[PDB]
Amino acid sequence: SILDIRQGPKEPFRDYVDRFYKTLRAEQASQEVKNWMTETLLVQNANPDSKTILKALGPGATLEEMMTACQ
Amino acid sequence: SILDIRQGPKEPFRDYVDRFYKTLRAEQASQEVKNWMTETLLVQNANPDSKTILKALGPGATLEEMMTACQ
Repeated sequence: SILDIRQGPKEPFRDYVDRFYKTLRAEQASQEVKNWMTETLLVQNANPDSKTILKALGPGATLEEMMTACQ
Repeated sequence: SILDIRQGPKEPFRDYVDRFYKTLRAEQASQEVKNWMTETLLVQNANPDSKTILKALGPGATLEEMMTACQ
């Protein structure tokens, strides 16, 4: 379900996120996965604007820096 | 290191894979991650030929079916 969770185009970054995790609460993902997923895919599965941005923000970003960056 | 592990273009699928995991042996990823990563990214981080194929093969694929498909 998650790899197919790719970011809707007129979608605020927040919502893309709110989906993303509610998804993962479906697949009972460990906290250990929940992090790993963040640093990797949440990025690649986003819309070219916010992906370029999140590529640049770099890994190591807390989710706040990530959302902050994507307003 | 891994999100940046994207599939070299004249690269046999096997090698893209051999990198992928040797990477992950770097970041000591749980077996739990090692799987999750497979179903998600190893796909998206591949070259349009083998990505189309792996998108179609579907999740649930054992790595053999995946390599098999990508010869």
